[PDB]
Amino acid sequence: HMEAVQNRIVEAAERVPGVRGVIHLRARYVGQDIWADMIIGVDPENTVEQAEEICEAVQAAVCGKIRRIESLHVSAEAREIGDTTKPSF
Amino acid sequence: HMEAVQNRIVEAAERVPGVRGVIHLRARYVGQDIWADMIIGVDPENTVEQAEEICEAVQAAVCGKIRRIESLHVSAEAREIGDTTKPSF
Ligand SMILES: [Zn+2]
Ligand SMILES: [Zn+2]
Repeated sequence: HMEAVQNRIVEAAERVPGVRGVIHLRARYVGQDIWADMIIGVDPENTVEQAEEICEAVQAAVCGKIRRIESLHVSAEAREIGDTTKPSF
Repeated sequence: HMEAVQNRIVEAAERVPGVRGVIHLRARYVGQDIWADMIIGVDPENTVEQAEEICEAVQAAVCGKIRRIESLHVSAEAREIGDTTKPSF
């Protein structure tokens, strides 16, 4: 159920290089399949293009490890090292 | 109601420099107040820090013109000029 699944999504995303934590995550079942949207933190100095490449890696990683996800939208926001101005999981 | 409001949110955001269209927008009433989350397109060559500054400008612009919004979360994804690989409003 959703709490365990969300934990596994977060652990998988945080293993991808360039990820500075997960800031936002929403997920729901549609039938037996999971639809999720997440926002990861990344280095503010990355270009937006580089951040997209990180989000694509997260998408492959998370989808690759969690069978039951049918759709996973990943995008990014700026996160400086150690900053406490944004939420995290 | 939500369709007119969403139109006005989109028009306001698209007047802010650095915005390459609105890609995603979700909004709901909580009581008489509006809570919204949006994703704007920006130049892939922007840094993530520059994209955040654009999102902050959108937030001031939209909130400044639409009284009834209590919370508006804005973040960004890469959008190349004329590209058709992402949705838009
Ligand atoms: Zn998107
Ligand atoms: Zn955020």
